[PDB]
Amino acid sequence: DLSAASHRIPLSDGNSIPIIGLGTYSEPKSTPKGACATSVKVAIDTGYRHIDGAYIYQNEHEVGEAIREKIAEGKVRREDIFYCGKLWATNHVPEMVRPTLERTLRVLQLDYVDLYIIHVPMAFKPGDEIYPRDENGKWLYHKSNLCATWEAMEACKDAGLVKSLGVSNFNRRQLELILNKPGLKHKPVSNQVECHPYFTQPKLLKFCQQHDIVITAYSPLGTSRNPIWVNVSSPPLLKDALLNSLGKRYNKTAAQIVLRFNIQRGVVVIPKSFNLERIKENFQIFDFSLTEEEMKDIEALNKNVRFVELLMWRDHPEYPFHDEY
Ligand SMILES: NC(=O)c1ccc[n+]([C@@H]2O[C@H](COP(=O)([O-])OP(=O)(O)OC[C@H]3O[C@@H](n4cnc5c(N)ncnc54)[C@H](OP(=O)(O)O)[C@@H]3O)[C@@H](O)[C@H]2O)c1
Ligand SMILES: C[C@]12CC[C@H](O)C[C@@H]1CC[C@@H]1[C@@H]2CC[C@]2(C)[C@@H](O)CC[C@@H]12
Ligand SMILES: [Cl-]
Repeated sequence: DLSAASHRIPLSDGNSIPIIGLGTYSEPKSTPKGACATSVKVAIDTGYRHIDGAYIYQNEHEVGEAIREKIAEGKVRREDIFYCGKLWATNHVPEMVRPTLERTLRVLQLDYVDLYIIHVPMAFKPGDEIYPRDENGKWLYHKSNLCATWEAMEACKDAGLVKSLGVSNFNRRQLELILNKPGLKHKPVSNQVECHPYFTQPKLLKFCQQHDIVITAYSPLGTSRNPIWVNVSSPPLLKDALLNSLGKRYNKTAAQIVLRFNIQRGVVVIPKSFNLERIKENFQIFDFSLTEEEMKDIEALNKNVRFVELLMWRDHPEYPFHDEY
């Protein structure tokens, strides 16, 4: 049911999401200006119709540049492209939600985004700093009020500024807070969380499926393994014996096997590459399918261990990763 030309899956609000997208986080210091724009253009040329971004990635203007250029030349219509943006922790104050989205729209120079999600359930102190800490290094936590933040998100959809609403890094409890909200108008259609063969999110996926919430797998290739923020204790995902062995069987790379695995089970994948060859490689996942025994074997690689633990925030009242799921 999935092809290179047609691979959108339904969202609960009547919209749909391309099952693969291009991730666009890249370390600002070691990334050349323009690398993002070029990559988004190459991805669109390749067949990608979903781009995942965020204002705090510092390159949203490049994403917009690329999308607008492809629209202007007639490669795609605006309706053909799915862009997901994110509301950061320092912008959870309800009154800040719409102005924050409007900033992203102005940066993209677009009229709406397709998906706008709460980036993390944790709120930080509002201000000109993305990661607010005092001189002692104490993370300055703001008293999160997720339902009130969600209400402001809902107003953005009502205004037509965003087609679909979702969340990211939310656990079952936090999803329930929203789903059980008094006078809920728009349920979350998507939860973006780390997902791949070493962390297949069995319980969270089951829960989301029961509530018609689609999981988007961030870091679907196991991350860039930057130790400065990534847990590099586990061996590199793409070096796995089974994944590489299966790769040989299908003449595909471990990366391609890993992406096929998640999309085959209805999980959206947003691998990031700013490399011409790898952008194309990651998209070539519609010309084969894994056997049910292969899916089981891959799903059995499940470590129930995370590459992205964000331990520095483990004591925040809204830290998502203390609960089971
Ligand atoms: N919501 C959240 O909290 C959250 C958290 C993390 C990420 N995200 C989103 O998810 C996107 C992807 O996650 P991610 O960037 O952290 O990690 P990832 O997509 O799992 O892996 C990215 C790394 O893999 C490399 N790579 C890409 N394709 C490859 C291939 N075929 N073979 C070998 N290496 C390959 C990339 O380098 P090259 O670019 O040089 O190819 C990069 O170093 C992010 O960009 C961001 O959009 C969201
Ligand atoms: C922005 C990222 C990555 C993309 C993802 O969408 C969200 C995370 C949150 C934690 C960031 C990390 C990037 C690297 C940071 C800034 C480290 O220097 C300290 C905390 C990390
Ligand atoms: Cl933001």
